[PDB]
Amino acid sequence: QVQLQESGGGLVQAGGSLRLSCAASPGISRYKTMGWYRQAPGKERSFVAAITWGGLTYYADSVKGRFTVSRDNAKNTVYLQMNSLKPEDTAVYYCSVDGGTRADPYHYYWGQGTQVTVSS
Repeated sequence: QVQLQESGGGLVQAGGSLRLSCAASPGISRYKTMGWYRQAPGKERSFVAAITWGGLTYYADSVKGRFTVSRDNAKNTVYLQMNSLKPEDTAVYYCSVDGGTRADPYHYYWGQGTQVTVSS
């Protein structure tokens, strides 16, 4: 079976930090880009951060300078270090890998989701 498995969420005061981690099935992530998305109630799922196999990172404008995505290619694991958290960051966070080849999120594999709540 194909599995992505996340952890690290929680409840934290504004200005704090969290670290999300995600472990991927032995073959769906190698040579491929791994990413993080988030979804607040009543909103569509939206991009947060991604890191290519070669190590290039890119971020949503709203988290640039605050979040850092990294990855251990050998362990098939991706991480999201979340600093300077804001109430607007509250959402369910999902790690993701494209099961297709078009960056079309209808084709993505998703983790189960991990709740992040930032109290003001």
